Amino acid sequence: KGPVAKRDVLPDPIYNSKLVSRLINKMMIDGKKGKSQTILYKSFDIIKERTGNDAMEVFEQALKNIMPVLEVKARRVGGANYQVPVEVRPERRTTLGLRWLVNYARLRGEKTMEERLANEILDAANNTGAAVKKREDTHKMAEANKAFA
Amino acid sequence: AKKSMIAKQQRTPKFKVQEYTRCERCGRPHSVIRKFKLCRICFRELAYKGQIPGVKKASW
Amino acid sequence: GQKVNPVGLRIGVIRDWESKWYAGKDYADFLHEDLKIREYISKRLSDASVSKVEIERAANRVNITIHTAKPGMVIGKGGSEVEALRKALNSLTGKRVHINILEIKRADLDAQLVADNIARQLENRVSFRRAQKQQIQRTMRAGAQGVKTMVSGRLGGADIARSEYYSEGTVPLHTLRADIDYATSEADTTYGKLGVKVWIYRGEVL
RNA sequence: GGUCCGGUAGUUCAGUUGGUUAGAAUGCCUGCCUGUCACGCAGGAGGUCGCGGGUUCGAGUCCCGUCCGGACCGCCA
RNA sequence: GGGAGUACGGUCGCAAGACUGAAACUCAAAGGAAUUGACGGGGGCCCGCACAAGCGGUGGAGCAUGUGGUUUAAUUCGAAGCAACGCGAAGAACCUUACCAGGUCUUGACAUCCUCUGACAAUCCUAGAGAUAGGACGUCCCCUUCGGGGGCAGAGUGACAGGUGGUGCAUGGUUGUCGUCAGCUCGUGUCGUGAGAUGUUGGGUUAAGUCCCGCAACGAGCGCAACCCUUGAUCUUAGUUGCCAGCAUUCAGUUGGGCACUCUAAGGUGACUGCCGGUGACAAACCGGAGGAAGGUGGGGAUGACGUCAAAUCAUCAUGCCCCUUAUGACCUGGGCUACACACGUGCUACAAUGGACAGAACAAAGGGCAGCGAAACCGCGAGGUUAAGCCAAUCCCACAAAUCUGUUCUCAGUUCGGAUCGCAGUCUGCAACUCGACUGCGUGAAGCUGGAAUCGCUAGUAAUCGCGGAUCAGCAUGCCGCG
Repeated sequence: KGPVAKRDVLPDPIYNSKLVSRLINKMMIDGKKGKSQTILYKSFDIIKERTGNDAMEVFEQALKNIMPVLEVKARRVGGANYQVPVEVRPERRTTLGLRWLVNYARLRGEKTMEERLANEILDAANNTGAAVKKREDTHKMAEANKAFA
Repeated sequence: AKKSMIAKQQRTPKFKVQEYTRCERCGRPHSVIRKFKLCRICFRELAYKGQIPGVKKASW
Repeated sequence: GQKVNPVGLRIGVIRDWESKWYAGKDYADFLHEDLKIREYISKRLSDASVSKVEIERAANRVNITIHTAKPGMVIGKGGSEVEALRKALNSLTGKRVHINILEIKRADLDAQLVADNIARQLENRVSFRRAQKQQIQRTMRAGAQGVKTMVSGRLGGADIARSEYYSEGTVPLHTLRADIDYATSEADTTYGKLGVKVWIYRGEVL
């Protein structure tokens, strides 16, 4: 017991734009180094071709469109199993958004991983992703059960 | 029936395969160590008692 | 189950192997040879009490020292029996042997001799209370820092075995800096088998 | 003795009408839960239709007869 | 104490019932108050991958292994919730092996003695698994004032020997478990009468009965921590079978040189809330900094208290009973311990394009090696075969690490996935590969397209994946142990 938190895999400290930050480090939650970073770079590029503008710009726009603010937790009080919504801490927010990004990136089912993640970047920059769908799902269900607190 | 078979162990059989190893201090046929020709329980007894001039209890 | 043996734990860090020699590619038969020679002295000199024996293999000619104080009669007019036992040893080991005897002062606080003693009056049918109690007071009169004695088996009550102990002073088995000396002896009586264990704490080692 | 009813998984009832599919609880078996047992949770099989005969491409279910039970009636002197 | 405020009989009552009130029979207790424990779907605090937060799994499939059930001549025994079930067994073709079928023997597989021959069996032919039958050196040593003794067997005999023949509920010696939990107790003294209490409770604090302050307790012990090992940073010593820095020369430190550096391994130095600031009564501590390789027991290991499970082990040991010597004791061969309608567990491998195939490029640690490791080279497609160098090893060998990265191809399917099971031909080992070993080249190619109810492990070099050693060992490892 006792809340702890820790840094992991942060890039070089000075002049850390997020594009060089995730160019040299960051995200990489696919497995091991090697066939996790190469593929991420390829996905990142196949969207500069698709939309001729900044890859990291549309990437954090996609992340922003994925960003939730409400998440519900269950409770044992009462024999009806009520569920209570709470505000999401920002670290939980970013890791959970990135988690859904990667899981329906591998779930969305195209012929290969780089175009899968590329189409996921496009479909999260625009609001037509499965992750955007479930984001609004938990948002509206939290708004539905928000009466409890 | 234990001790007829250890007599079978020292006196030689007819083929080079049949020399199954044994520990003669305590006659277990299983789990002897070639470095000492000695099996587990009677190894551990004299090991804690002091012999086998270089054995110490490991910790790393 | 039980503890580990204190002296088995302390082998090599505080304790000697009492087999200080080295063999390589002859380790095996050398080793079982130290076992049967120890057996020979153990059941030959059981009358005059022996605790431990150190074996040296200088130039493969075996060399022996034997401890404890009651073999002061072995050293004495029994130089003849010293020679005879040594002739039997060279009869057993091929390459000959040379033996020495070391007197022990305060033989009361040596674990092997204590355990052999308790086994002896347990065979002689004194009560285990009396045996343990006079022995423990004798050791801590001798100057031991702390002594705990064990007994287990059919302690008169043949229908159910149990265990009994008495101890005072300090017996820090958990401290490895401590000097401990452990014995076990097996007292045989008409009731079956009676187990004796004893260990002695004799101050720490700086 | 006459008339009318029904005869279905081990048990109890649907299907028996739809001539053209044999089902539902319970029981039983296996797995899960429990310290164990019971509850509770996942899975699964079974009958081939009281019997015999006849019609039809095809009868559980149509039509006779046999057997088993049940209901009703067996009255006037 | 029940029987029982029941039966009977009276007395009231409208009635329900009320009052009065036995016995037979039966039990050896029932009770009151208090103590210590345990428990509570009682309360107050605290911890532990205990749950949460996640990650990867099992059960869905095949295969390996253990177990149950069934069967057999026997499927040798023991293990049974955690805390039995890749468990003894760190390796079953005979052996192991105990079990079964058959063929055998009886002072005996074997030990101590007795009495004789006295040194003795070996070795090859005949039937032949034992073992018998006859020959061949065949029963032949050493000390011996050479009389006779000793060793070292043979023959014969009687005391005896042998029991994995049961009993962990007779046992010793062992081991797991709660639990690495912070508890467990004692001397002396008080209080109660006694059971017992106080110490060990209260306030605060800690990983901790850790510590501080209180307090009829004062102390002490087993505990806890430290002391040990290893891993982290550095100094000195010593530079070869290691290192290559400045040098010169090579295919390569290879050499010529040299311990500089790495490293080796000894001796050391270092971390102790040490210091600062703050909180806290100033106490104990707590919080944050500076330093520091390391900071609050740095990490990990070893280390298992009193006890609990009448836990297990009569398979190391041993009174106790029982087994016989015309057998529960020996010998031998063959079989069995590997069976198979099913179930359970633990593992391995897959279901695929974060992939598969093909080519290339690399980068570890830790061990082992003499009836052993066995180099290079040659042969063979390959398992391997042949002559063989070196190494008892910081020289030599095992020994080409894999995952990884770069490129080409495959193009989403039961597939260039997956390899199950089979047929054929071989390799090694071993007297021997059928029951019943492993490996190779072939051909064939299974189910399986992420798995119900459920359920498990895991707080960072961890999980998850990747290979590599060792033991056991003729040959056999998906298991175990350890390494990066």
